[PDB]
Amino acid sequence: MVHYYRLSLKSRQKAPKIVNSKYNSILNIALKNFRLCKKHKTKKPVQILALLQEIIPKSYFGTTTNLKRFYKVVEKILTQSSFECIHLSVLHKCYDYDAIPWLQNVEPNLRPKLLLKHNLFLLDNIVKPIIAFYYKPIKTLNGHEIKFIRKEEYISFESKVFHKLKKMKYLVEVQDEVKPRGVLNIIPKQDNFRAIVSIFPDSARKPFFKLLTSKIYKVLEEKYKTSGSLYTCWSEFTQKTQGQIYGIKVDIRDAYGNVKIPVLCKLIQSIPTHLLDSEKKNFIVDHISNQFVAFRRKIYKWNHGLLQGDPLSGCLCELYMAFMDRLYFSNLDKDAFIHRTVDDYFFCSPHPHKVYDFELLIKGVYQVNPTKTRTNLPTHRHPQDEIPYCGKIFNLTTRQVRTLYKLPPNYEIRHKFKLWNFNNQISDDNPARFLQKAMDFPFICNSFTKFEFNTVFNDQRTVFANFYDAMICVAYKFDAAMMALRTSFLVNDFGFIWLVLSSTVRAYASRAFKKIVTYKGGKYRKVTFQCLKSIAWRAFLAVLKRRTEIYKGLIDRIKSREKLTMKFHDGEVDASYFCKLPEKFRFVKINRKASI
DNA sequence: GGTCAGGTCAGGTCA
Ligand SMILES: [Mg+2]
Ligand SMILES: [Mg+2]
Ligand SMILES: [Mg+2]
Repeated sequence: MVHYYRLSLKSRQKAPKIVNSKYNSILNIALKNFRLCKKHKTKKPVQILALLQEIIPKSYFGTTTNLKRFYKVVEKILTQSSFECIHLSVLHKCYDYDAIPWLQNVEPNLRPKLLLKHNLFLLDNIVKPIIAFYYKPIKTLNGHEIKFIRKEEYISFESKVFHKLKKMKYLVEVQDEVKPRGVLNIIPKQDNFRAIVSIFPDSARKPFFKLLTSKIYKVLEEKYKTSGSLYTCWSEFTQKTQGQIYGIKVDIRDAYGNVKIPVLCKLIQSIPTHLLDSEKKNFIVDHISNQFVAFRRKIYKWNHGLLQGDPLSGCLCELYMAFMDRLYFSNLDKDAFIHRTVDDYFFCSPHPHKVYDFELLIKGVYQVNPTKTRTNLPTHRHPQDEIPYCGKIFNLTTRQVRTLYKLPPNYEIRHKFKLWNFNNQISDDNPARFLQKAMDFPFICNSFTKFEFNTVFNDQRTVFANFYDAMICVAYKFDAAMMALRTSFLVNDFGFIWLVLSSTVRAYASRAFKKIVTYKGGKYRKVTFQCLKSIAWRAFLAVLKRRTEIYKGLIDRIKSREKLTMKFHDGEVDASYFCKLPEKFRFVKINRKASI
C-alpha cells in the first residue's frame, strides 16, 4: 500500500552503534566508518558520493553495477526537489543478486526483501545523516528547488545577520521568560536575508486566527472598494489611451517591516464595534505589539514592523497599506492607470511628468528597491518598454502582455513540477496513472486565462506565442515525468505513452479555443483549432529534441504521422518562433548531476 | 437523471 520513499532529510534516523539480529553484520562495518567519518575535521570541501564510497564497503554491493544502482538513488537525494519521492521497489528491483556475497546463504526468494531493508537501513541511518551532517537544505522558493549550503557557511551568514538585527534594534533580548510564539529563521535571499518566524503549531487557536483573518478581510471589503481586476484596468486604460503609454513599476522594500505598529493599532481600534468587538480588537493589538521569537535557546522581542511568517501579518499589512493608499494615492489623474499587488506598484499615464511625479510621490512615502525599478521614461538611466509586474510582462508601446518566466540560467526545470504525492501514491506497476496525473490541466491553468488569450488588447501573434510558451512548459513537465517513469517506475513498455500524450494535446488546444473565443477582440482575425494543435505538437517537438536518442522514435512518430500547419489567418506572425526553442528555455538544464 | 450550491482534494499563480 506504501510504495514511496521520500528523498527528504527529515526522514533520517539516528544510527545504532550495532545492528540488530534481523540485519546482517556487514552493516556494522559501514556504521563504524560512519562514526569515524564524523570525527574527520572536514574543513576542506567534500563530495558526499566520495565519502560514502569510503564508508560503505564495496563488499556490500559486490559488483560495480550494483553499487552504481544504489548511488543513483543517493544522487537523486543530493539533487532533490521538495516533495520528491522514488518507488521503494527501486531499492531492490533489477539488482544482480548473484554478486552480493552476504546474500548467497539465504534462499533466493527471500533476497529482494532483505536487500530492500538493508538498502533502506543504509539510506536512513548513514546516507541522509551524512548529508545533514555537512549541509543544510534551503528552499530557493523558485518552484520546488532545494539548494544545499555548507553548514559552516550558513551558520556564519546566520550569525552575521543576527548581530545586524541586534545592533539595529529589530531584535531585542527579552529576558522576562516570556513564551515565544515560534522560532526565528534567517534565510538567504540573494545579497540580503529574510527574517521570518515559523509558528509553533497552535491546534486549539488557529480556528480563532482564521476567524480574525476573515473579519479583517471583511473590513477591507467594506472600506476601500476593490482595486479592480488587473486585467480590466489594463484593458480599459489601453482602450482609453491612444498616445504613447508611459509607466513605472516600483518595489517597496520590507513592507512588513516598515509598518508603523502604532499607526496600525489605531486603525484596528477605529474598526466599528459591530464588525470587530473590543476584546478582539485588543487581542490583535497586543498580538502585533508583543512578537516574541526564539533564536538559539534565547527569547527575543521582534521590534521592527510585522513578523513575516505570522498568520495575521498578511491581512494586517494589507489593511495598513490600504490606508496608506488613500492617504497618498486617492487623488491621481483618472485618465491614468494604477495597480498595487502588495508591495509592488505599477502606474501608467500618457503624460511623462505624471509618471515622474508618481515616482517621487512613492519615494517620499516609502523606501524602495531602486535596482528593482523598471520604467520606459526616456530620460531614466535604463529605460525599457517591457515592465514585469505581477507575473506578467507588459509592453507599454505595443500594449501586448506575455507571461513572465522565472528560469535563471542553469536552473533545473524539473524543480517547477511536483510529480510525487505522498498522500496518494501510485504503484510501480501503474505508470499510466502517474503520467496522466502529471498531465492534469490544473497545473498550467494560470497561463490559460483571458489575460493571455484575449484579443482585446493582444495581437494574435502574442496570443499564439503565449500558448506556445505555456506548451513548452507542459512539454518540459512531460519530459521530467518521463525521466521519473524511466528511473523509478523502470518502465519498459512505452506504448501507453501516446494515448494521454495526444489526449492531453487535444484538450489543451480545446481549452485554449473556448478561452480565446470567449475573449474575442478587435485585433482577432481568425485562429484555427488545428493551428493550436499544430503549435502544441511543435512545442513538444522543440523540447523532446534536447534528448533526441531517447525520444527519436517519439519525435519521428508524431513528426511524420502527425500534422504541423502554421497557416494561421494572420500575416504578421513570424511563425519562425514556433519552429525553434525560445531563448528562455534554451538555457535551462534537464540533466541531474550532484555537486555537493 | 440534471442541476445547483456547498465541502474535500489536487498542482499551479501572486507578494
Ligand atoms: Mg490557510
Ligand atoms: Mg519585494
Ligand atoms: Mg495577502
